[PDB]
Amino acid sequence: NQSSSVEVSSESYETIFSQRIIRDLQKELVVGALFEELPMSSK
Amino acid sequence: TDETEEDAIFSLLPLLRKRLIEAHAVSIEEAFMTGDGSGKPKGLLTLASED
Repeated sequence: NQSSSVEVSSESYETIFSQRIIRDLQKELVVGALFEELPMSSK
Repeated sequence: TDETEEDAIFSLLPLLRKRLIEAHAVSIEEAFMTGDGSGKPKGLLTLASED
């Protein structure tokens, strides 16, 4: 701020940190799990 | 490995244990027969040679 008679030491007291996470839009899963699966028990 | 027990019809553990034990037995008998003195017990052949 640095305009008044009294000032703060640094921005870490001018700033508030949020503990939440955000993510962007991502590609969709289509061919991953559309076919049916064949169980196996050997090579 | 873990990708071999599934990659087989039948288990392979008893074979492993047996092979390890019999390797020990064969090695010890061979060493007592003619094991040299370097890091191995002296063999009867070596003992008779040095005497």
